Amino acid sequence: DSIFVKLLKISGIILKTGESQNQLAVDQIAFQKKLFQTLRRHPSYPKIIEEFVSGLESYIEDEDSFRNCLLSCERLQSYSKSLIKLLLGIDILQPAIIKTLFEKLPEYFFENKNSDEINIPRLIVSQLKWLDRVVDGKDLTTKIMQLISIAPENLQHDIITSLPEILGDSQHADVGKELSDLLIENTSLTVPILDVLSSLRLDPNFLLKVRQLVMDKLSSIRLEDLPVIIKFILHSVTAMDTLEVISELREKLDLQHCVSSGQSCIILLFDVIKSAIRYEKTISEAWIKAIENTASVSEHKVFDLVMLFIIYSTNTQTKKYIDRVLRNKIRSGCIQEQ
Amino acid sequence: LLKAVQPLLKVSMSMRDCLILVLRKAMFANQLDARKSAVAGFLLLLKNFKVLYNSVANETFCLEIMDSLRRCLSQQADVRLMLYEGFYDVLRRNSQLANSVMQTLLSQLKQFYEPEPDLLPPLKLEACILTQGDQISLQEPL
Amino acid sequence: MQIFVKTLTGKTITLEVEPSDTIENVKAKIQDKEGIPPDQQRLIFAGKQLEDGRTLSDYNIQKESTLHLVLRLRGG
Repeated sequence: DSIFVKLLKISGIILKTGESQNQLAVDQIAFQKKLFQTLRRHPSYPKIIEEFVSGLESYIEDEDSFRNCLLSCERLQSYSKSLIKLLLGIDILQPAIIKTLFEKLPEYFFENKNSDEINIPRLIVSQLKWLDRVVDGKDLTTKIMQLISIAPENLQHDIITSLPEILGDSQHADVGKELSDLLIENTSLTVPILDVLSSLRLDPNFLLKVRQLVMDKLSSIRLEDLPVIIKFILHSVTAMDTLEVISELREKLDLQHCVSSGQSCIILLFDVIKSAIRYEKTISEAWIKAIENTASVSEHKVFDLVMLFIIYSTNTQTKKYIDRVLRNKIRSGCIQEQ
Repeated sequence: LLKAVQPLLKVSMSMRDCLILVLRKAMFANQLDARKSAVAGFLLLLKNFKVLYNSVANETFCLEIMDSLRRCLSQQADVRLMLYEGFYDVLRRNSQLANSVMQTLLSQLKQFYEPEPDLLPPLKLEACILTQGDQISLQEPL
Repeated sequence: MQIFVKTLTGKTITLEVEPSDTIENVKAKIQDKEGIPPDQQRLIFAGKQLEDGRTLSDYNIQKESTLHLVLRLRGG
């Protein structure tokens, strides 16, 4: 009866009641291009999109029909993306869809995991992930940051952890600053912001600043946080700041005050360090050359044995250098039985 | 390595849908090599994965990848330039993508072409320069 | 009974499973309630990676235990 449901029927998707996954008569690309060219050929072309989103928003006021609109489409010719996700690929509908999608989300902050234990905020933010085009950067940026501001803790944690796949290249460093605005606000939200700043695109000066803000407070960190922190530290090293950050890291790391979750998180930390030394020689070679430069003091610790075994196992071209360093270290009265 | 592998991907299907997943998740990386590795993989899959298995299972499948390639044209200059140099070989080895590929270029032209006569610079060169924080970069090598 | 699964980024979810349940049942439940595919999951308990075919009884998993989830690729 509405223009929305009728144009969905013409474009080749059947809109059902709300209890099972919605069918799809044609291919996703064919449906998208047909809906696009049918909105193009209709008169009052800049104004029909308002009637479209009005019909959509009046349809999705029911929770079950909206939940079916968030779920995977049934493919006759067998699973595909959601109808919101398919409409999100079309550029003329996209900003109004983002507006209405960000509009009604604070209604669902407290009615979480209702019937079949799906998080409707998590579903509506997974409608945003792996977008091919973002038509407007700055409006989506301010909307997502105000959503992170107003949301309760665990839901906004999901919004943070999903930020690298959402945002386009024109809006990294802006969210580079504003995430650091949230970083000084709470100590409970250090680690997803640190993983996001490890995974976004940032300029190295800001990365140096936030690395210093991590590195001053390294002793106030329980072991659970220690992988995603140290990964961030081994992917913020410059070509000139190698030995300094490696020496500071090898000084500050205890691995004893933290010591069933502990052993598992230790294995995760050493996985992280293997991944960091695998493909960047500038950290492995500087770690080996930062061990023999602490041959003076006989008080070096358990870490410098395990790390020599790790770099000896992982990297093959540094085997002879590790062998020579171990021989010249053991002949110096250093590493022994104890 | 992806030139070598692909006789697996003509045979296999699970490995093909593993690769596309890797490449699509690789486009959203931060390290520089990952973007250009993803475009190299996408262009190879466009290139040798049909002439035009079932043909109906290819003409949509490249039209999936092609939509993913409209991410890369939004990204930085080197990732664009690999597409601009690759599309000619894609058209040569895969003819029926032509009606899509030219459209992918033509809309890409329309952000920089001012199609009104008697305005004397016919190209928008002030949008092909990215300036922020006194860092000046070329993007979209027109 | 109730166990916990902790991600790398520190998000904890609660899983209602029995020791008769296999590991791929836990992976399918994580896929149902978090959206992460079961091919991308990699579970760690007591510094041991949990294999696919075994059960919760094979690795001494009792209630209120914490597994660790590592993704094979980033953000899924």
